[PDB]
Amino acid sequence: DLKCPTPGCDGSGHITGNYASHRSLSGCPRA
DNA sequence: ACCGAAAGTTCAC
DNA sequence: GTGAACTTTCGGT
Repeated sequence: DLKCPTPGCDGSGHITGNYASHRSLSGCPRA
């Protein structure tokens, strides 16, 4: 999507640290 | 069984 | 090569 489906998730970050910014449920920093 | 979240390659610059 | 990006797999309900 154009942004993570998670309301509280901004998308600028990651859990493991494989991305700096994303727009999916691929390791949402703030889920 | 279904679903939210964690997870690394990939096309584009 | 680096940079922003997603569906898959796993855990949870």
